[PDB]
Amino acid sequence: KLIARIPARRAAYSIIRFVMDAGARGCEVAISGKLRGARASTSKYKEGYMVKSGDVTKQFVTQAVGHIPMKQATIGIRVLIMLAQDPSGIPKESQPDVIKVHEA
Amino acid sequence: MEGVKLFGKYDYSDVDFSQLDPALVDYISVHEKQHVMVPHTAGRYVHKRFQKVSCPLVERLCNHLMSRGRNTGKKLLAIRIVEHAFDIIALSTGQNPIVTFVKGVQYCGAREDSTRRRQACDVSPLRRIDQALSLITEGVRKAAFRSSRNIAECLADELIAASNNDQTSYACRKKDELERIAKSNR
Amino acid sequence: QVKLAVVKQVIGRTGSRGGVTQVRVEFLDDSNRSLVRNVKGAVREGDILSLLETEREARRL
Amino acid sequence: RIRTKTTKRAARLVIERFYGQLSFDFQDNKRVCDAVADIPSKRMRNKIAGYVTHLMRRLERGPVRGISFKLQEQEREKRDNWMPTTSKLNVPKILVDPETKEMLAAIGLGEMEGVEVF
RNA sequence: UGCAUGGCCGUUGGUGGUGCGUGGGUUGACCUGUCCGUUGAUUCAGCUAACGAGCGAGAUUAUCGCCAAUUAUUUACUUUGCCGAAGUCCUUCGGUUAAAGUUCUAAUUGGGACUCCCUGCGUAGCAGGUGGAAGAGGGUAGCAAUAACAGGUCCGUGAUGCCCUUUAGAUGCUCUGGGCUGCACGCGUGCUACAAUGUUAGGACAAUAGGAGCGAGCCUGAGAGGGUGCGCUACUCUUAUAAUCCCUAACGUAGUUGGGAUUGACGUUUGUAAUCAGCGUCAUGAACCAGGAAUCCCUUGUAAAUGUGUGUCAACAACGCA
Repeated sequence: KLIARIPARRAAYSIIRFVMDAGARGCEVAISGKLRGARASTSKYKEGYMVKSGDVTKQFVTQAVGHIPMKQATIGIRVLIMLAQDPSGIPKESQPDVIKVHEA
Repeated sequence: MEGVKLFGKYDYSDVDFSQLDPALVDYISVHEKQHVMVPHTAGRYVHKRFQKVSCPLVERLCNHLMSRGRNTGKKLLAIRIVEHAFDIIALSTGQNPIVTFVKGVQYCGAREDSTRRRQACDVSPLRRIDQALSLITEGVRKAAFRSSRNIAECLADELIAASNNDQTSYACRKKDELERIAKSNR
Repeated sequence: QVKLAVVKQVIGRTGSRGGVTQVRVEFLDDSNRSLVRNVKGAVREGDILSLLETEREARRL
Repeated sequence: RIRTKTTKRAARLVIERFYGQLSFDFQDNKRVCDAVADIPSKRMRNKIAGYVTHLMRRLERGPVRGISFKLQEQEREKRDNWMPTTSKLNVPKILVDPETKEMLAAIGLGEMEGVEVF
């Protein structure tokens, strides 16, 4: 998208809607660098919820960093996507935060 | 557990703690549990505040006499020196060492001190027998540094005069400065 | 000449740098009375303190 | 060594449902909270069971705030429902102050048969 | 050109913080939610125009400590039995596909500790104690929110915009040689000492790493070194009988057998090269007698001493990481 001159709002909320509707607990999108002004300035677009700490980051959080070269300057693209655990799908075990009590 | 004697020589049957005085004796740590064949031990004494009392007193000296910066560690060195004091003490006078030792630990550590005017506070019995063993052993190494004389002897010279209350001693001289400063400031 | 107190109760701590305790004491001389004195080191209740001067209480609390 | 909001809010929800199980002893209740609730780790259940025990020896006593365990809900309903024989509102003379008698004149209901003053 | 930028990292600050949905307050910036005790902690407790969801904290991951199941007679050991050597009537060594194992050794699955227990203090919790391998986050690490610093890096990059260089007598690349090691002087991190709680001489237990380079044993030479190259693709073979400490002597308070800088020569290894590299040998034998005003680090297997590996490496550690 961002090669073909879409606004960064519309480019993120394309994919951040597409991630969540497909099936995921949260996602974050960062578009770091130089649009508009001489100074670079950071966009961050987030929905859902997004776990940042511990071991449990490594199991659940998918992420991917990159960059776009342009006429003007080098932007950085960066998309973190958190998953739901399946019952033996394709993670297995739930988070160490949560517990579930049985019904009587 | 019938003989029960220090270095395999001296005994704790003597030492008359009740006889020595009132107070002071308690933090002394010579009461049965403290007695051991060798003053070396696996200490666990710095865990919670007052556990330093429950260790033996002769060990507590051997730790003080572990300085400075070269003699750190090497306790196994220090318990030779304190042995070779306690031969020189015993075989000169004929008293056994532990009696004349604990009398030295009484009369060194000054009652009172300048808490930073400056005001003259009193002391705990714990902090007396601490600053007994410092001001003995401070004087020993300060004397023994450069002196052409073995430190086992220079311990034994300090340690006899501490019992008899003489101003030969680096201990019992230095209290009468520190106690008089507390009397002056007040 | 060299009198002997004993600590009834530790009220708290004092000094600018928190260096010193102070304590209610009942005289071991047995004359009787209670003196509120600032001790230096660390004190377990029931400890005995030798005082060069029995007179003057510390200041305030 | 404080118990966090997750292990408290579990341990109250355990005693909600399963007060029919459990005891004052820890080593029993530890083994209960495996079966009652799927928990990831070992350390979690020791701290859950540790508060479940704590609340039991509070419960051997007046009723704890913010917790309801089904036996007391049944017991409150019986303790609620019944109401003692007699109104308990009849003296039946009924004492009344001097000014409050003069009120019961002004309404138009003196000679009530309920007594006056002192 | 880091004052055009990407990423990565340090820092403010690893402190306890940060801000959404609906509701209420205010013309509005904005506030409330996010407020009398407790905790390392916006940790819990409870107040209450707020109620409810988050993220960080916690949980989790890794290891160290204690357990007993599961395996192991050619990668660890032990006991007993055999055959040796000495002792020479029962003690100690070395060997063994030889029978039984698992206390040491190796590493997977689980158990274990929760303020549960008792006593004081104030429900949340706190202090002490018993037991216990371990007791108050069991110890130590790892991971670590939002919001920013024109802090750092275009000398890490096929991460990069623009500027200029390609006039090749190049700012491309490469060969020989020299620099970054040049010294009237000022500061930072370190090392070795000033000795006798020592040095000198002789005698007597580790762990973690790495290795198709490590390099076995036996010869050669005072020494460094040199030759021959057995085992190992490693719990098997190897670097590899560590050093403070300990025990017998020598010295004797002196700039002294303390101290080992600076210089002269000979004997060598690594390398295309020793001119500024390291090792050895004999000589040379300095400043320093504990350091002014100032300042740094540290609470338990910690400080301090004491060595050993590893990173860089043909050769060279006073340095970093263990």
